[PDB]
This record gives sequence, structure tokens and C-alpha cells, in this order.
Amino acid sequence: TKPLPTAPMAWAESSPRELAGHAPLRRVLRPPIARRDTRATRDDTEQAVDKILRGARRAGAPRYHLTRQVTLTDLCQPNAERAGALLLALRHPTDLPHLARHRAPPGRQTERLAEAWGQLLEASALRAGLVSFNFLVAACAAAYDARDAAEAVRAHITTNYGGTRAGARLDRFSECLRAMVHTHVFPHEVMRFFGGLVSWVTQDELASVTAVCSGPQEATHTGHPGRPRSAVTIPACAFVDLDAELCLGGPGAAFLYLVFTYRQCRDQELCCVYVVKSQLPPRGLEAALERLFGRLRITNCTYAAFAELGVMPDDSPRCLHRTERFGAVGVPVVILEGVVWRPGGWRACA
Amino acid sequence: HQPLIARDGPHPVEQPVHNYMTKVIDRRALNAAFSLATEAIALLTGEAL
Amino acid sequence: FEADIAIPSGISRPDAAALQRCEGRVVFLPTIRRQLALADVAHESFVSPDTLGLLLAYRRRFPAVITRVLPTRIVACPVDLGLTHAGTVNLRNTSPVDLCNGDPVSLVPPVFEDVRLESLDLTLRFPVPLPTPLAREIVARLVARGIRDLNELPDLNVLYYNGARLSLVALASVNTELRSLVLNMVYSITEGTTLILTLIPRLLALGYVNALLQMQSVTREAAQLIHPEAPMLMRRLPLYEALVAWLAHAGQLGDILALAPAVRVCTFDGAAVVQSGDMAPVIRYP
Amino acid sequence: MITDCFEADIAIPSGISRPDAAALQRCEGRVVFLPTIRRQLALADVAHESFVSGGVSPDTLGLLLAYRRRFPAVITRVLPTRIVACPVDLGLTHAGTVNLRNTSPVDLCNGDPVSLVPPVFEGQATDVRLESLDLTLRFPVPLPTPLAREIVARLVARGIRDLNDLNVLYYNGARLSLVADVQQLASVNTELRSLVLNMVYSITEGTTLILTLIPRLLALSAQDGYVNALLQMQSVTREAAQLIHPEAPMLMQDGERRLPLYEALVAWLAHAGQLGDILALAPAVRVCTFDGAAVVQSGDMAPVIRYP
Repeated sequence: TKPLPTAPMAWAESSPRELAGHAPLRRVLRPPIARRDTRATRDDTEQAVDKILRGARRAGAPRYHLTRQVTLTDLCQPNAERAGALLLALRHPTDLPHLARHRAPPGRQTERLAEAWGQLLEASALRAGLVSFNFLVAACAAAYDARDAAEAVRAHITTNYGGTRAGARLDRFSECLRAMVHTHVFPHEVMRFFGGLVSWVTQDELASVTAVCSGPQEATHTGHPGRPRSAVTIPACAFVDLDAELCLGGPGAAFLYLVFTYRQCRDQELCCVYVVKSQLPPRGLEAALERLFGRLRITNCTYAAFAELGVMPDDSPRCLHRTERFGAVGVPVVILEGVVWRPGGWRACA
Repeated sequence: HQPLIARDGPHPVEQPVHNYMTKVIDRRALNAAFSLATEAIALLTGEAL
Repeated sequence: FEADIAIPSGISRPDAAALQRCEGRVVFLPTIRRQLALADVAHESFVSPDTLGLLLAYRRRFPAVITRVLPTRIVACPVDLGLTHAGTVNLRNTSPVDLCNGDPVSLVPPVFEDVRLESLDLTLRFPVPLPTPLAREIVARLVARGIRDLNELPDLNVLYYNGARLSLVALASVNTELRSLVLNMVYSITEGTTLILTLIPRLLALGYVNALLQMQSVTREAAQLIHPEAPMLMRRLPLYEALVAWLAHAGQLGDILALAPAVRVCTFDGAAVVQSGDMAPVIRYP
Repeated sequence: MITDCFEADIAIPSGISRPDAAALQRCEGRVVFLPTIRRQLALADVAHESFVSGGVSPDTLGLLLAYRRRFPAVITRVLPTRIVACPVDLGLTHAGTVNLRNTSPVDLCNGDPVSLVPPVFEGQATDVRLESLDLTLRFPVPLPTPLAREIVARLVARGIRDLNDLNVLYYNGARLSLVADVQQLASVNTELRSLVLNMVYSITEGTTLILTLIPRLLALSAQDGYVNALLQMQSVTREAAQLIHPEAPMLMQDGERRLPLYEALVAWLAHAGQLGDILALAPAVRVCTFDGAAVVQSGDMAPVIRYP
């Protein structure tokens, strides 16, 4: 409201160029081309009417594409997890038993994926829903490298998620994931990215989650007027850099990816979901997957599958590595800052 | 300047353009001979010693 | 940005009503241009091409979504430009497949089954806005259909997406509509597998290059070699010259059968699954 | 303008002669391989001395192999103090349309994807050299994708002759030839390994059914002029039927639930049609002239709309 650091205070208002650009156009002149040569409220609500006029007398500011979905609360819990997590949409699981009959190699149990998925519906009930990312880490927790922080993921899920026997949801869905790779229906063929959390609506057995399917993060008016701010949080088992592991320490915008690792063995099949931060082209990424993860190459068609997730627009991108609280549980959480979401498609194996 | 023609449609390309043209002078000269004997110089001059 | 396609005069009552029906339907146009004739859009502008000719055409032409239809001109926003300008433009399903939220959607030529205008004396065929995981499948099933007619299964004609059943049979006209792709998908493989087979025993160039190749060929490629070279053989054979001829041809078919997504559906305050015949909010911009 | 444009600003130093500085004013529609997406860079990170490794600047076939490790960007305007380029991948402009410039000898068309290739052609390797700074700028060549796959194909085939003419092309009746050049063997090894792994994985058990159909094609090429033109005069399969009698096995392992040819196509598409994208870089650019013409000639600009 017109302060006196004016040249910045007018600069934050959306300039002098728009005044000078309308000066030669509109402020001067008749040229373009011419001839030659009622005590407490009202005025409380009355200035609120004027606030609508203040909303109408005027109106950078980035854009979004907010999305909503009516979502069952079996697998994910938008109440237990705070605003600012990853989310994952799914295909409808009636396509699961038929595609396993044609994509699984000969000699493998194609009945296994339809049976393992059916046991999950009777275990979370003691309809294409949504998988939250923290729930997915405890499922693939039995394949990682840092196993203690994967148990820190498992420490809060069994105590904060709504439902009965959340550990039985975990150990059955992890059995579903071991039935995914065995029936060759890869989880990247099912897991689809759905935007980062901003808010949700509570209801019995289902929740209406809002999310940004494309755009930046922190300037969404969350609904809370004190804090329209919510940082992106990732557990420490999934956060993988390629600036430190490849000695690329230069500044530049850092991309964010999702990466699946596949190990194809007889009834011992591993799954690991990683969030890869990089300064690389997405076409200049598959060679970097060859250098690191050649161990799952031999034990297996590719072992890797990946897609874009978002971009950090910072010159020197800033990350945090803290221990936050999901209720009473201290989890080592990699908090990311300033993320501009742009999704993409997965990449192939067979 | 380079002249411009406005067009509609999604504007693929254009921007106003100047030019700086500079061209080199060529020195030349003209020569005209002229002569006098001494017969007339005294006359035009004045008195003698 | 929103272009214009003027309807030429002489329209009957249903021919204006049929164009009133196709509100949110996809249209290919040659260039982004303000003024444009309706004969440029119609099926007569393509001549009748096969499935191969339409896919080469649908790469070169520019797709546009018809917005609100005026009685005099068809207004259509181009996908590549005005949709990056405008916020969100609706799009009607003409597919039998119901779209979910977040599905990248490409287009397919109408191989399945087509508004004809009699007073203007032209046909209008339209692309089918179906999702990209299905899009590479429905083509590959039909390419596998045409090979068996060159000598099938009781399955392979039935597709499942999102609890919905399809039938690709639902025919011989379609098989001759697709015969040129079969003559290219067969030849690009038979040229391909021979150049693999006539080079690895020809060179196996050694040190770690052939050894890592043989580690990959340990009863996997060499067993596939010895199984194929059993019903095969082993002057100058133009081996090196045929690789350029093969990478140009087989590299071309990857472009044609790519089927890139343009539509990305981000529904907001709406159904996460959009049914058949309904309109869907569509963006191609972040 | 962070998402719409992205003004990556190449700074220009102080000491540049006015003949060298005015040589950059003709560098309008170009391609600059940004290593990162920093908002402030220098010419030394852009020029070829950034591209060189320890002691070794690679050949043209290797000059592809670190383009795809970088970020191509197009110069928008050459100011006296800086050069501004928007990266192709992030965001093109406000409206999303940037102009290139045909340094090709080849005329373009509308709607065709445009691949950018190192300067391989003869009489074409024109690198704008900074004499005031000792810097060279190897400007790549925007080309049509029906050429840009063959041009990579002639180079890869030339290196494998050199492990035991070819450098002549044609395009729309225009004869043209590229520079014959000796190739470093280290560059050829990653190329040849990239062929075979996409060739071995492209073979499936159902492809043996397709192999049986080879004498049907020569039975068909005697009647259809379309098939008679399709194979080639110098095709392999025309020679690979007179010495080869293919056959299929009788039964398949679990051949009731799985599809033999449908699995043959998907493994073929994922490796063989995908293979041209792995050799070169991806043509993320096509040309949509709004009102100009249908054919964009050499030396002229061309509007660009991004390409999925």
C-alpha cells in the first residue's frame, strides 16, 4: 500500500516500463498517425464489500493446474502425512489379471498377481485409489541399502495410518510388489504420478485430495492464511544424488526423477524406489544408470525404469536433511525446497 | 531502417532493423597551368630600384 | 489464439445440425492460419490413403480442437499454440474407452468404423482420442492381425482398459487398409535379424567388445543364432551398405508408430474418470 | 518467464575487436550446447575449448556423444555485452516460438522434425573463430530427420570398415557428400555396443514365425511392384532366401496363454525403431511457418514449435 522503498515496492506489485510503454501509446497523444507537417459488523462487512472492490480495483504470480480426486483411504493417508508429499495414481486393477496372462514369460505363475491383489482387498477392509510415497517406501523397505531409516519409515506408518493392522497392509502390498515383477507386469506400468499434496477433505473411508498436477509448490494458497506454505519432504532411503556420486558440483537447475530398480530372480525379487536429483539431460541419464546399478543387471528387459518428476529452478539448489516428526516418530527426512512440478512418461525395459 | 509490413496470424518472426552504411571518400584533384613572363611582372609590380 | 474455418454456403438443416453435434472434436489443419476453408479439413484433402498414409499425414498436419461453433465459421483453437495460451480447453470423447485423469492421450486414425455432409458433398473422418498406453497396443494387435493373413488366436481381438471390454473384430477392407504396414513391419525385421546373424559370426571383433557380446551371447544370442542358422546358411555381400539402408528404413517406422501424446488431462472439480461421449478438460502446458 | 522463457545469459568479455564483435551479429539463429542451466555463463563454457577433454578433442562421430550430455539452446539476440539463449527443453519464449537459421545446404518443410548434426558436410565446416580471444564456435547443422539418420548411419558404417564410396548422399535429386574423415576407435566402440544391445534384445522367439515368410515375399515381389520396389535391388533378404530355407518349431513353451507375434512387435519397437534416437539426439524441434511458405530454404530463418 505505497511504501517508500518505492522502486522495489512497485516492482513487487506484479512497472515503469508499462507506464512508459503506455506513455507513447496512450498518454500521448492524438497521434497515432495524424495530419501532416450495526456496531461491530457493518462497517466490518461493508469494508469487506470494499475489499471485494479492493479485489476489483486491482486484479510475479505463477500459474498452476490444481487437481482433485475422490480417494479411498486404504493405501494412502492424507491426514497422517502432512501437506507436501508425493502421490501416485494407479490404473484400475481389473486390468491386472488379464495383462499378467500375456506379459509374464512362459513357466511363471500368472495366477499369482490376481491372488496377491485379492488378498490386499480383504486386508485393508478389516476403486482406483492412490498410493502415497511414504507408504511405498516401507513396502520396498526389504530391498534397500540403508535399512534402518527404512524401519523409521516403517515406525510411523504402523502407528499413524488410519486402518486396522497397517503392517498387514504393508506386508501384503509388498507381496503384491513381489508378484508384480514375477508376473512381469512392472510397477512402472501401473504407478502413475499424481501431484504433490496441498490439501485434502476428510470423510469416512475416503478423502478428497487436492494436488498440483503441474506447477510450482510453495505459493499455492493452502487454505491456512497464516501459512500458505508447504515444503516437499522425502524419506532418506529414496533420496539419491548424482552431483556427489559423479563429482558434478557445478551450479545449475537440478531435475528430480523417480527410478525403479528391478531384480528378476526365482521368488526373491527386489524393488527399490529412488528419487534421483540430477543436472543431466533425461537422454543423458541411461548411461548413468549403467554405472551404478549393474548388480541387479546380472541377477535378472532392463533393470531400470524412470520418468521425470519435477525441476528445481535454483542456480544453486538447496536441500535439507532433517529429522521431522510424524506424530511422535523421528524420521530422517530429506526436505526439498522450491520444486516446480512437471510430469512425464516412463521408459521401457522389454 | 528496414521497412516493415504488419501481419496477422501467430507471429512466427520479425523485429525492426537498422543499418549502418559507411562509404569511403575518394580524393581527386584538378590542375590548371598558368604562366607569366617578366615583361608584365614589372608593370604589375610597381616602381624599380 | 483461435483460428477460423468458414463454412461455405448452401447448408441444409441437418448438415448444420451435424456440425452442431461435433462440438469438441479434433481437426487437423495444414498451417496455423486465420482464414481457412472447410475443404482443407475434409477427407478429400487427403487423397484415399491407407493407415500408413494417415499416420504420415497426421504428423505433418497440425491438430486443433474445435471450440464453440458459429453458424458461419468453425472456430478451432490449435493444440500446439493457443492451448499453451489458453488455460484449459474441453475435448469430447468419441472413443469407446473411458479416459481417466492424468492420461496422456494421442490420436488414432478411424480404423474401427464419420459425419458426411451431403449439401457440401464431402465426408468428415475424425481421429479417436484414446490413451497412449492403449495406442501402441491397438496398432500392434492389428499389425499382428495382418501377418496371419499372409500364410490367428481366439484371443488378441479383445482388449481390457479400466474394466471395459473392447473388440477389434467388432473386416477384409480393414486388412487391405493396413496391408502396407504389414509389408514394412515384416521387411524391417527380416532385414534386421539377418544383419545381426551375418555380422556376429562374420567379425566377433576381438577384445572386451566381443567378450561382453559373447557374455550376452552365452546361450542367448548364439543359441538364437544356431537355431536360426540351422534353417539358414552362414562373391561380395554388401553387409556394411545394407546397415545404412536398414537404419534408415527401420528408423523411419519408429517415427510413424511413435504416436506422441498431445492431450494431458488434468480434471479439476470433476470426475477423475471421464466416460465415453463426455467432454474432458484438456491441457498441453504446465 | 522462468517457465515461459528462460534467459540464460552468455556474457561477452571486455577485449574483443570490432571486426570480431561484429562477426557475432551474424550469429542469430544458432545452437549453443549449454552444459547446465545457469543464468550467467561465459563463452569459454560455450566454445569448443569447453568441449575438449584432456589433450583430446574428439572427431565428428564423437562430437555427437557430448551434445546429448548437454542442453541445446538457441541464441535469441546478440547484445554488445551479452548473448541470450533460451534452452529448448525448459521453455521456448513468451509465446513459445523461436527462430533458427538454416546453416544446412538442405531446404526444410513444414511440420518435419529437425535434428541438429555436427558440421560433417564438405565445404560446410564453418566455425566462427574469435581472433581476439582464441575461441572457436562449432555451430551444428539443423537437418531433416530423413537425412539425419542416414548421415549418422554413414559414419557408423565407416568406422566398422576400419575394423577389418560410403560418404556420398542424395536428397530430392540434390547430390551431396560429407567429409571423409578418420575416426577415433574409442568413439566407435560405444556406438557398436549401442547397436548390438539394441539388436540382440530386439530378437524374440516369435520372430522365427516372421522368418518363415521370406520366400513368400519373393513370391510376392514378382507380382506387386510395390513389394518389388520395397525390398531393394541390393537388399539382404533377396539374397537371404536363395541360401536360406527358414522354418519354425512345432510347439511353444506355454503357447496357450502368450502371443508369439505380439511379443515380437513390442520388443522390436522398443529396440529397433528406438535405435535411431540412441545414435543421434532427439529431434525436439519442428518448423511451423505460420504465413510464410511450405518450404524453408537455406540461409533463411524458420519459426519453431516444440515437438513431443
